[PDB]
Amino acid sequence: MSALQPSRSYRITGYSPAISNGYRQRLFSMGLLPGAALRVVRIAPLGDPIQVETRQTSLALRRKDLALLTLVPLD
Repeated sequence: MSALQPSRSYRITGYSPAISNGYRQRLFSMGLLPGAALRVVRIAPLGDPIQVETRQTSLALRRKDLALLTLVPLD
């Protein structure tokens, strides 16, 4: 698969102010840094995962992990 019905792409402008307890290091370990971007695949209406595309591979995470990041959409 090469993404799945991309509606919008959201960039990671940085980390949230709620980031605590060295979570930046966890995020860095996971490959979450400012400057990157996620192309929407879909989120489940139940609550959340986050299926996205990065370049050649899909990525998924949770709302709580997302809460450590601040995203900025293309538009």
